[PDB]
Amino acid sequence: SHRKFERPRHGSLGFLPRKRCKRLRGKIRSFPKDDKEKPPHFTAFMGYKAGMTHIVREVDKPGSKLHKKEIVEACTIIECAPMVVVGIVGYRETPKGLRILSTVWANHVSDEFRRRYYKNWYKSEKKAFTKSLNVPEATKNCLLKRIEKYCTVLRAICHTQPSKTPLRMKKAHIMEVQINGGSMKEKLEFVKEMLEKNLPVSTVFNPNEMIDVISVTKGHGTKGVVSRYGVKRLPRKTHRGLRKVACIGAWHPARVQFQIPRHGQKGYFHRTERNKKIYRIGLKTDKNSASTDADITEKKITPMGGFPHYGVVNEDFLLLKGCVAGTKKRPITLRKN
Amino acid sequence: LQAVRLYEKGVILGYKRSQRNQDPNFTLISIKNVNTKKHAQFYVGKRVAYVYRTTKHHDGVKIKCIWGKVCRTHGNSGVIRAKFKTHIPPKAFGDRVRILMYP
Amino acid sequence: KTIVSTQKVLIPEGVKVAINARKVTVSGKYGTLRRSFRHLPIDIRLNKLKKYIKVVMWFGVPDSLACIRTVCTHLKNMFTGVTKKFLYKMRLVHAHFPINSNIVDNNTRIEIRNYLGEKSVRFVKALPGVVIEKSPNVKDEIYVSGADIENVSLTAALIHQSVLCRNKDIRKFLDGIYVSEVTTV
Amino acid sequence: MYKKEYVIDCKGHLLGRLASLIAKELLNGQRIVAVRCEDINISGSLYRNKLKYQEFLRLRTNTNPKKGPLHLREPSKILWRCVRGMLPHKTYKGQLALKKLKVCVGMPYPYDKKKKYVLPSALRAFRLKKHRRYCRLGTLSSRVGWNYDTLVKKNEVLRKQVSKAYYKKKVNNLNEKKEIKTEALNLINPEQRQVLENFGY
RNA sequence: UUGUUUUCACUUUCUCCCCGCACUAAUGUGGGGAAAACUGGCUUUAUUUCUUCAAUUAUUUUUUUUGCUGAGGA
RNA sequence: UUGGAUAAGGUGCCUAAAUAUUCGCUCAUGAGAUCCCAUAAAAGGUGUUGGUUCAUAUGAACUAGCCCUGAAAAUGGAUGGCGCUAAAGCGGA
RNA sequence: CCUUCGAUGUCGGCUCUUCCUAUCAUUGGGACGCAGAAGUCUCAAAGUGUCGGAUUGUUCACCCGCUAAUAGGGAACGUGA
RNA sequence: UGCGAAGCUAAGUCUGUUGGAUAAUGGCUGAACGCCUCUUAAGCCAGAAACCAUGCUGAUUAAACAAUACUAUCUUUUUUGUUUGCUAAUGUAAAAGAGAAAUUAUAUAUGUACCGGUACAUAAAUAAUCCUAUCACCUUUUUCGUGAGCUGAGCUGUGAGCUAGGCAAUAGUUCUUUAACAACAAAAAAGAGCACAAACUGUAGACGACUUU
Repeated sequence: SHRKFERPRHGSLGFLPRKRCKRLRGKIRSFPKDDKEKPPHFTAFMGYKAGMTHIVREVDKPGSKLHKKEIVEACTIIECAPMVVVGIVGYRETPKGLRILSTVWANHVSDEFRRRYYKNWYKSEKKAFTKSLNVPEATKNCLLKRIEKYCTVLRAICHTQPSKTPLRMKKAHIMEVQINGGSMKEKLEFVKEMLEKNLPVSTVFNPNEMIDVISVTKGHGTKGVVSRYGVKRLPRKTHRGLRKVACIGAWHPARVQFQIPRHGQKGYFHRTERNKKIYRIGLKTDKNSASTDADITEKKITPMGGFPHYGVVNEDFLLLKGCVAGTKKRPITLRKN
Repeated sequence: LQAVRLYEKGVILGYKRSQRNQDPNFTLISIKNVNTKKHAQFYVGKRVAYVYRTTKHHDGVKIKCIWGKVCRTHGNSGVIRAKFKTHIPPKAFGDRVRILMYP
Repeated sequence: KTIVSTQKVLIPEGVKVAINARKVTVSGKYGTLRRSFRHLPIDIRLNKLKKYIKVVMWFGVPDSLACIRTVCTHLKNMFTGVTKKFLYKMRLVHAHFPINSNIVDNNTRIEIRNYLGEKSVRFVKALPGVVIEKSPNVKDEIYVSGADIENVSLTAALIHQSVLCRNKDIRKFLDGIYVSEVTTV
Repeated sequence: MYKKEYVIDCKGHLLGRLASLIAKELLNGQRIVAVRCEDINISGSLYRNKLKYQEFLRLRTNTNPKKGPLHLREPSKILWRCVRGMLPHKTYKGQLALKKLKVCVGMPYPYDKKKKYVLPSALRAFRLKKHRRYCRLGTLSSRVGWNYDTLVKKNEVLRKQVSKAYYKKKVNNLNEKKEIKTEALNLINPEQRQVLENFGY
């Protein structure tokens, strides 16, 4: 028979299976779309756990009770150890999906990036990327011509540089960042100048726009239903313990449905956070970047006492709405809206 | 060039069966260019050779043939029933058979 | 039920026609005519010095023996309409608020306001190459026109159904956008 | 039936009739490659077949939809599943017959220039009254979530252009081969000439 | 509580004419009439291989290509 | 046991045999599809066709085949499945 | 009284999941004896949600309130290793 | 008693999208039936928390796959064969000419030339078609094309021929016509690094696994 008292189900079925993520980085399923009218620019960035803090503001929404009066807010200030652009990937559309035509590597590749291709770098011969970077420019011109002729999606292989961070890890994190714009014949020039250097943010990251964050949540190992799904605790009188789901299914179907909360892994999940509007542009070295003309004191992105379980931050800063998932030292991926 | 043919192609369908009941004495065979009972009747006395290959030699040769002949037509779409000296193994269903021009 | 069903059209003297693959190509005065009728089984007999179109259905059983009647009056009205523009007679209607019209962009993207005082944005379109525009005689009248029957007709059809209100009794709340009569240039 | 493999153009073909013919061929042992499966026609209104596919979609194992009926929205996979439903895929011979079939949308690389055959027993123009309603498998798949219909069309038009150019070359080659036949004939001896004429060569 | 007979109305056409005079689906048509009857049927003549001599039933005589079977041992 | 030929039932594929021939009917935004058998009614029907009846090529009233409404239940779902509409449906031959 | 008496754990509540629609609210509509409100009849629709307590073992019930609504049911009268 | 870094933790803070066809309704035309008439006639549009996408989570859910980086003595032709548990070695779901590239419309399409239109051709049992097969050998007279080496072009080889010549098959009546493809073994000729473990880490954790040095 029906339940006496209805209540919404415990947890969301849209985040199943609640298993450990296969990787540590935050992978992007989907990049922002492109349009014919729009002009060609960049698409995404990356970094590490930077800080999600307050900043004092003032509403201007017509009809609020705060408006002119001061408000306090919440947003994030982001980290950019300059990513290094080392590769280009071309993808073309097929009925079986979007498929790689080819990837072209830069003439000179760093050692942090090379270290990612190894499990024991200290004991290896460091032979990766040793005879594939001395190819003639003729093959480059013979296949980049095919890239524009056949491919519809262009991505740039970029890698972080953890040596600029207090991380123990020495391998670089590698990802690919799309490129967006309008018509193909306007991309050939624009994809021919920034193919080796590192990444300064201010080219595209601009005030009054929205971006999203993607990362891996903290790990908590195996946890019960009461913590994994937040089910109701059983009364103290329960015989074989109270931290469980009482009925895990009706008699029929004669099986346990996949919608029943069970014990298992919680945390170390893959998540994306939406609707974070970017607000401000800044740098790493400059001194008048974070404070304003109303306060005119002396201080910047710099922290105090040392960042607990992280270290000291010595790279760039910006401003963006929200707060961020994952633990300290975790790689965070920053996509646009 | 070489290897003259002088035989007609056929494919071994299943046995002479009903739904969920088989009679392995007769095997159904479809002939290359016959599609009517009247044309299938043209091949009655003709011998049928099922020539298959084995994994190892048996008389210094890797090829074994079993013999039969077409006894009658089956249906009205140019399918014949053939009777062989030994029953066709069901692993041979869909395999190629030779409707020889003799007698 | 019988075998040959057809009508001998009388081609207007002010047009000149031709046929290919149930795609009739005609020329009148305002322009040229074609249309896709490949949903129906249709054959054509045609003359030009002696003229008259014949659209013929073979073995037409009565359920689809009315496809012919439709097109036989329709195309016969088509050339007449493209010669002499078909003019319906629509009145913009209002009981309280005389209608506000912001006709931007040369008969294209027509606007409607001052209809129950919502003071918001509303716009229903029409066919390209067909005019539904204010008659200078009376402000409460927008004369329609065009060359095709459907051209002059959907442009009077899509409009009655565009700015309808809510929670009012039409038996006493007589709001609408009326279409009454048909005339010609 | 007696070829190495048969390539079938599925354009303008009724789904069930085509599937039955293909299934019988596969069971008899003929390998079939079905191309342009997105142009398969189905009798009945597009909304009717849409309702049928939604009825199929709402069908899943309640305990674990992972084990439930996979829905396979690509039109080639739809034709493949329809064919599988018409052969005993639970048996070894039926599984072999099922694996002897290849289904594609459009014409991939090794099917640009092999002959595409047509089964007239399943053509819409011969199997459906003209006044009756039919749908298109590509459109139905796009309505139920295939979303690759436009790309297949744009690849198909490039294929059409390539085939147009190469057929235009082939007809010139053929008519040159015909006009060399004319004076290859009258230079041949009369006794062979007469045989060739009277036997239509 | 019937037989019997009598009365008219029918058919071939690329016949033709007239009216609508091209209105035909056509190398014609909607209507009114004249034509012979090249249609046809009827009675004959010698022939049925120039060409039909069918179909059904009853009563008979064969024939093409072929599947399977060989008990027995007087 | 070996051949032949059939009964019931079938001949689109599953599945051996007709995508047979021949004549009609039907489009269903929950069509229909073999005795037992696996539900369906009252009530509504100017589509088809033969109708039947009466009124001066002219209107209705009935009548009956197919189709539709009436027709709502719980795990996901079953003309046996796929599917089938110039039927592979319904009624004949 | 068809199955089970060499045993299918027989009420209710708690907990938890899913399903149905004969829809309580929410969405978009048609009608009204519809000026507006507030409502009543009805259509497509099961995506989302349907509560806190006093008495009683109770289901049922009945009150006090909140709510937007506090709709009706099934799942071996769902659920006692 | 106290905070109680950080951890863990809510009773706090952060965050929680737009696109397609879509029911009733209203219409265009307009029959049946002179004319009216949403269609119990035919053809065309307006339009919902539902649907499917988008987005998000898995993807040993596809026993799935791609690109890349480095490496493994390795790779191409010929002959003979595959008739201590091992150290030569063979398997076919289908060779017998397994021959065949326009696209499309079905109440006609396809080409060519002009500016969807025009004109002219082609096609309509369309695979009921077309294409490919046997002329062995050697000798001689030579002819026309393709490759090695050589400087649009000379020579050799190759493929197809022309003239003329003389030269072979035989196993007793058939038991598959041993004829295909792929692989392997031996012998010849030619060319051609990483991971686990260990210690550390703790962004991880029941153990594996995972993140690191």
